[PDB]
Amino acid sequence: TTIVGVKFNNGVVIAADTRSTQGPIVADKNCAKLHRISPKIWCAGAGTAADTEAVTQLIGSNIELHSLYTSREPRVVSALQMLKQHLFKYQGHIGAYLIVAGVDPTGSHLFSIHAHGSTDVGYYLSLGSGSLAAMAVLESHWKQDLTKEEAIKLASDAIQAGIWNDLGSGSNVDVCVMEIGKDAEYLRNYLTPNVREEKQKSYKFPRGTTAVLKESIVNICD
Amino acid sequence: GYDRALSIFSPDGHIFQVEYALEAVKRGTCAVGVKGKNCVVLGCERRSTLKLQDTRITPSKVSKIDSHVVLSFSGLNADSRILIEKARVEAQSHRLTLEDPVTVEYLTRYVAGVQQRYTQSGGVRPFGVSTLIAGFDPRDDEPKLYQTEPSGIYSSWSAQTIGRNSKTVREFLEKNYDRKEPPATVEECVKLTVRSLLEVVQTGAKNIEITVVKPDSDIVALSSEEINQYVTQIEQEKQEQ
Amino acid sequence: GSRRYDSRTTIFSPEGRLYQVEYALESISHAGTAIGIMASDGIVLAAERKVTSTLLEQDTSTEKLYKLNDKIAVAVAGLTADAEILINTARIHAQNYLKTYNEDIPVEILVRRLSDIKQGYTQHGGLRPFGVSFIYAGYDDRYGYQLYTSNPSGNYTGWKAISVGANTSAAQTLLQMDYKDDMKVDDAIELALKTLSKTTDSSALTYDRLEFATIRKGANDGEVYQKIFKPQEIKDILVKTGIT
Amino acid sequence: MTDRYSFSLTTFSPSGKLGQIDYALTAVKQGVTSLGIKATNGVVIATEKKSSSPLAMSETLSKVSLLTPDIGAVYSGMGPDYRVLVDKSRKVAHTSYKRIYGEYPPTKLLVSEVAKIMQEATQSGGVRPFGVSLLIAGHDEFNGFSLYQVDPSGSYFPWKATAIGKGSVAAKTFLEKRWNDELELEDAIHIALLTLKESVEGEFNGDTIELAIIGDENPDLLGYTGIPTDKGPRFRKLTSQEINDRLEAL
Amino acid sequence: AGYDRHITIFSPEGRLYQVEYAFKATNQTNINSLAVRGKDCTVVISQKKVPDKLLDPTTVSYIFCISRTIGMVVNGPIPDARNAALRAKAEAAEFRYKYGYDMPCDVLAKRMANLSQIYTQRAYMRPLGVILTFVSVDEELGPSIYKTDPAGYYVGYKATATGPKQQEITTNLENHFKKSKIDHINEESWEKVVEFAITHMIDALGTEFSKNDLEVGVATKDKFFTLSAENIEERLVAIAEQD
Amino acid sequence: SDPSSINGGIVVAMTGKDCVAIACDLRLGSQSLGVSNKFEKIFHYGHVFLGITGLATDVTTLNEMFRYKTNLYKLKEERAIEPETFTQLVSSSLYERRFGPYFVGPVVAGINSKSGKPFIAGFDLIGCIDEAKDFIVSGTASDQLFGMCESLYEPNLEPEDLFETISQALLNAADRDALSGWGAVVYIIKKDEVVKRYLKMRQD
Amino acid sequence: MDIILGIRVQDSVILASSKAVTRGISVLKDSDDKTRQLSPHTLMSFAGEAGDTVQFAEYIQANIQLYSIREDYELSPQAVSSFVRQELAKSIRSRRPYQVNVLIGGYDKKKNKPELYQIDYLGTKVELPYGAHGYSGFYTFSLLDHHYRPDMTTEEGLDLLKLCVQELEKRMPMDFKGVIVKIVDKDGIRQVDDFQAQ
Amino acid sequence: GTGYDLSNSVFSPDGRNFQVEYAVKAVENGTTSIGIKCNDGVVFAVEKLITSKLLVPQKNVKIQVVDRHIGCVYSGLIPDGRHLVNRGREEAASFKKLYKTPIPIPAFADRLGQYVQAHTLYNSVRPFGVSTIFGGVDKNGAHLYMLEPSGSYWGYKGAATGKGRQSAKAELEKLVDHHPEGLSAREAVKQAAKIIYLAHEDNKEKDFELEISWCSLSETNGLHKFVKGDLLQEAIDFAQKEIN
Repeated sequence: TTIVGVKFNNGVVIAADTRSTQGPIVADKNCAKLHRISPKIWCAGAGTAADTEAVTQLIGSNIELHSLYTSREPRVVSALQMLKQHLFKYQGHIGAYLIVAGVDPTGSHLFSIHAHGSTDVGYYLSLGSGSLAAMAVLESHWKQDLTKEEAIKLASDAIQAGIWNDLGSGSNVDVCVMEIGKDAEYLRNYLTPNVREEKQKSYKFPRGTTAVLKESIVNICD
Repeated sequence: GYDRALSIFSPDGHIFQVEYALEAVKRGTCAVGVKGKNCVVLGCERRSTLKLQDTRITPSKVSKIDSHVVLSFSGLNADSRILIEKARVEAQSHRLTLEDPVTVEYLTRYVAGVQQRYTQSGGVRPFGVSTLIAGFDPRDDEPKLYQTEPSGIYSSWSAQTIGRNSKTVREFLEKNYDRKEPPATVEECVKLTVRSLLEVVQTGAKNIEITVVKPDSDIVALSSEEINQYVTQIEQEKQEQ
Repeated sequence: GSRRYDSRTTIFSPEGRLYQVEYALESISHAGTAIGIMASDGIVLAAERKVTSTLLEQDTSTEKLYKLNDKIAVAVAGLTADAEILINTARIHAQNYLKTYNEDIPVEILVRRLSDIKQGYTQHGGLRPFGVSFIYAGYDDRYGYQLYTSNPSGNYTGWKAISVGANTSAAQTLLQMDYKDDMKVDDAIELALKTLSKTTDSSALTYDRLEFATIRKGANDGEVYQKIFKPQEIKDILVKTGIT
Repeated sequence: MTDRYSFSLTTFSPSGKLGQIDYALTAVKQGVTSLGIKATNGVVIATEKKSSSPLAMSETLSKVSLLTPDIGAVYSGMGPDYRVLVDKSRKVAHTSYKRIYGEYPPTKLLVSEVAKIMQEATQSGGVRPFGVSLLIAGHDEFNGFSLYQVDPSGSYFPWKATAIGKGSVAAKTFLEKRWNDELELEDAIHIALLTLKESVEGEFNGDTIELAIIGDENPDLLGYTGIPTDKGPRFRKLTSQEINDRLEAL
Repeated sequence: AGYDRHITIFSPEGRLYQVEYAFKATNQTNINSLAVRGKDCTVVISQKKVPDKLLDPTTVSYIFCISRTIGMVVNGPIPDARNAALRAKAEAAEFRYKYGYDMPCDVLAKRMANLSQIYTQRAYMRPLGVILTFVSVDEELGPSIYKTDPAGYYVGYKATATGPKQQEITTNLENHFKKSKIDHINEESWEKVVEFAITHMIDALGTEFSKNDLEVGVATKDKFFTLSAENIEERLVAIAEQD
Repeated sequence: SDPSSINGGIVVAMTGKDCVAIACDLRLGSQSLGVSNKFEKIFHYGHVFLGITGLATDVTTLNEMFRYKTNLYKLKEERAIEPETFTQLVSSSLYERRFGPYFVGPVVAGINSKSGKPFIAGFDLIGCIDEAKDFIVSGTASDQLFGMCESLYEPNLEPEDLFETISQALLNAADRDALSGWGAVVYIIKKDEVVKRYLKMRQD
Repeated sequence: MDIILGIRVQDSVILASSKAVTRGISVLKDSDDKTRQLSPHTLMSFAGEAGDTVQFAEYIQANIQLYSIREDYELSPQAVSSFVRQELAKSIRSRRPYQVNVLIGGYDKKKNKPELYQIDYLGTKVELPYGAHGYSGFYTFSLLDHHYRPDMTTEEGLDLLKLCVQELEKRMPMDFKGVIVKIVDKDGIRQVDDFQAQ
Repeated sequence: GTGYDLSNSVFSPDGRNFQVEYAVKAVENGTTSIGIKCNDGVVFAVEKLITSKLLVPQKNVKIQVVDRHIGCVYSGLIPDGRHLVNRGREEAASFKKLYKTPIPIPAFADRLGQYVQAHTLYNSVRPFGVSTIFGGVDKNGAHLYMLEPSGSYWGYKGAATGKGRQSAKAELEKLVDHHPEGLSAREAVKQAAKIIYLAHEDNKEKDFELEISWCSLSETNGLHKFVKGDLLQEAIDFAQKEIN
């Protein structure tokens, strides 16, 4: 898994692969690890995918509630708070890792957290297996004052580095751009270099190839 | 959380809640039971204010707590159910705990406290039900007849009735029953029962419902026909003079 | 001191009565007339939508006839809110019972379940009871169709047919008059509708003024089938009564 | 301390009545007349924004509030009661539904859920029923648009359209006059304007009046893009402009 | 029966008199106070009354600083004031703690209003007979004014006052604000805004005030604070000039 | 001592053309011991069906829990559940167990009734949501399954082709697991109807 | 471990239980009953954790009767099996889980059919023609897979049982000190006394 | 209606709690006692009413100390304030336990006022029948506080409670005018003694004893301590002269 995010000039964008695994085995060739906490606050996660999704759903719910309850727009920090506040309570036994970012009235924000409540902040962040590959891409080509496309382009490739050079990272490219001024845009499968070639053969079966002991029709309604 | 003490000594030292529960008992349709020499029979008037009911699915005013032990009562059908309940648990408990079903008394004394508790219990009212308890002890055929009341007091009776008019039929029973001669035959015991019954029931068979505990978890409720046959016979002997 | 404020719900009348229970029953008199019948082949459920209007939306609206289970649905006489509580609980209770035994609850068990729950407020808590009573319509393995009832006191009985709400005695009379044991559902349907139209306190008995349902083992079956009729269907069968 | 009022505060009258509820209804009837209308294309609700002083900033008070992107609510009665119920309603929706089902409950259940609360107030000790009733409109996938009315009785039922508060009788009267099935929201919107105008005594305008609809999903309001499945909230609140715009359209 | 008076339950008219009586204890302390959003700022002016020498006047305040940003002035029994302020103070930090940023003013009020709403509905809880006034410069809203009652009811205000003569001060500003047509004072310096209010305070009270006479507090960006008697007098100086 | 491995057995779903095919073996066993060739790992709620692999008693237990919940849902709903809703429900239920977790591979598939759309989903034991548009696999032989499916599968098969496809997919994979065997059942599922079938196989 | 054996023949269920009792080195009771009667038509046999397998058993037994007398009704083994599993399902996740492995034999009256359920301490339930626990079936099922026919009469399986027993008698290391043979049918439960010689 | 007083938390029709107001009754009835914040610090003065010779001198002690820097004294029902005092002793302990510092007087002041007011918040909670004059030297100077059952306390240049408070409040007002400078603790000691005797003139009907304690940033360093022996006897005769 490789999840990344980069604060750019007017905001921050995040990216992660669509690859999901069970150990050596790809769990989902195309999945979405990016998730909306609030329309302008989005997060993707590493470690337990169930956890990442689970907690995320929970927090944004509160966030939304809190947002409604405040009737003001969410603030990345409050989420950021709750997470560690939530997580740290679990002593990290919830193993989720989060690159969380968002644009809000206070502004654009980019944050990384780990299962135990450790929360970090920086213009560029990458987590997961191939994060190092990304982090390299980050450390090399990150500069201050990135554009959208700079943010797009840079984040684009860091993912690829993981995609290419990390086994846990691959499949397709998910992109959620969060810009201060505008609505966020979630780009699903934003890049899909990994398209499988056509199967060298069609393995479709002639009917009757299978021995059916018995057949019956399952009723649905009452 | 609601502790409020409903049951309290009157200026003259009474608990009217108890005393009023006695009224719902009286208000409760009369219930009666008598113990034959080997046996016990439980008469009950079906609340006749309504009809067209399905009596099959409608529970019997008498109910079994345990295979060898049954209970009948007079009072709010509600209050009974809870009482009915815990006793059922109790026997099973005693069964489980003591490797043995209860003595009729044992559960009886048990149930009594439950009422008796709710008396000096706070935040609850007492039950409005007085009960009659029937059963034959484990490895004992002997008739065991017990009368309890919301005050949580129990006792053994050669015969007993409860509910509305119970005094009336009691007077009947007091003379009609003889300790020196229990109506040994279930039927005659049933007979004496139904005799006592029409004394209140005011002419009904269905209005009447009967149950008999015999030894060793032998317990039977009687059909109106069986009832009516006695009703018929009883009437005759009366008519005869 | 708090004592000033306690209505002292559960305390006995000097006659050993519970006026709240009494009064709950009394509000139930005010409740919309609801009727049910155990036919030979099924059980009929019809109740008057009470306090109706033009812009009142009928279709989604059910204020009376609710389904606890596919073998147990109920008609409600009382506060709509209060029942829904018990409604939900019983469902769970049944579901639990189901989830316990993988088998449907014999109706009385569920009935007696709610029975004592009502009785819960009766004997303790200083808590007002529910102003609700119920028509319990259920099919079981054991007795097949079972038509039960309950009162806020929790006391409850079985029935070949029964009515609740207003005009009960009137209905009961009409019912205890016109009913016969072998009645088929469709007879009982109209019979109720007959009783309904007559026991209707308003001018006309109309679908939009009614909730209606049936428990029936269908012709193609082995699944005893509950059905609530749609307003039109009600309106349709409303015509079939000749009531039109 | 240690609340010793555990006993139900409202008790059945000798007549079998619950006076607090009745008095709640009384207070509810006292409530600012507020309406709702379920049209073909959607549902609209409306109420007069009550200013007890121009120094006070009306917008800072919202009598209409979104519960879910497809559900929002309004009342007639004591503002504060309405206030807290909103949060619970909001919360229970997330918790008891979304945090279970990951979405926003069908209008009925949430309504059914909300009313559940109000009942509890009636029953449990130490508490009184709330000083409001609720006109609740929502669209769900399967039941589409729907409009509900919840009392301090915790009773709730659907409407084709309705109004609560004082003039509601007169409103509902005119509503029944005006309402048809095939009303589209805008006319219904216009209708509500007409209707509430009657219930309106002092100034009648978007700054005096509170309007919102259950409309079609609003991707703009979704706050983000890129998700096909979610096209945004169906609910929206209407601007005094839009209001006064259609108050020209009067 | 008539206990409905004594407890919180709908009157036969659906009314809560304990609440309405709590509305009495509000002006019971008999302090006419006011709040106005300045241009960038918000100022609260209030009567500081010292009955006794033996008192410590400095210890006498109904204007309480809830947060770094949020001050609050209270109208009603000082204990409830001393009570309520802490409750608020608890919230913000916890809000700040939970939510990472200081509670915007309304939220507090919204939050606090709930409590009354709770007390409103709860019986054994009595409500507090204080009216609360929440202002600060909200980073999003700049100047903001919020006033809550024992009913759990509250609203924003272009400006507001509280006290026995609150009614008149209300009129005065309404007139002034209708005259101005603008919600907040145009004056950038709260200093003027203070003097402005005190003017209209003196005005609508027809009553002159010394440095001790007034309780004063100043909502500024990111900070609320209260003036000294000097600052007061300082304002009292210039008002004596313009007027 | 993998509670998943103790029962063994496996479950697969697929997305056919306008249809979906769910399958599991019928074998149950404790370790090398096989027990019930008659055991069934798939279940159905309204039009929404659930196969599950894992510790069986859990599957058994959970099976109720949803059936338990579904009704409560459906009754309140006055309508059957759609899978995607039910999807959340499962994950919620699972992650609710996050540190109490069942040992289960659950796989949810149906055809969305409103959209008329076929649907599949699959989970970890704590409720991580794996949704694919092709096939979902669960059970010890999952490794075999991908080998079959990811090779065999192609988009939008017709149910019987789909059936025939998922069949050999399952059948062959079954033999390549010890714990999966003893017959196989398939629900061929269409917007209207669902066809159940049994499949001859190696009974070793 | 002990030996819990059961078979659902055509019209009846036969339940067999090793009669031995062992604590460590000693065989304490060779006459032991390892089963408990849930109802007239419901018998339950069990092996497992010493205290538990007793405690749980009787515990459940009271429960059903309690419910039974409550409803004045004898439940389907199906529900009973259903019920029992639920207990295990909890207990296995309880603080100190039962270790118990049960056969519930039962004759459904409503179906007029015998019913034979196996549930592990894990609480995994299945109804079978025949079943066992632990090492028991490991020898037997072959013979059962070999011989068994559903129609097979009450007497027939007993023979098949004895053979299977003999297998265990032969192939199992630990002496089980004979077995009890009981039968659930339309008449409910009765013990066949004579089996080791049969 | 009426009887609003009859339950604590109830608002009077004018929005008041007469119980507290009634609690205030015995407060006045409480033994007249005063407190003074001198220049650096505070002084606590209380009359000890001698009921009988069987009373053992000096033994039953009114003024109570919280932590080591905070003295407290109250007119009212002794066990009340005592009960309260302990809670304060608790409060500071917790406070210091948390904050490692002895508690600021105002801090300490606040905490109680809540706890008192708490007893205004429930019809089942009996308000306090005492009003404590209390204070001491803290991080910033001293402070002089007297808390009412109302939950109201204030900073006090001088403070008095109980019967003779008027005679006191007189004298306190005077010394304020006599010494707007401040006052030396010694004179603070001395003057109070006079004040007490003067205050005693209301209760003059019986003999009493004089207890005075003090907290001096100088003399007690900021500790709170009694006035004793000669210095105690000094202010006595100092007053016992000046009283004539």
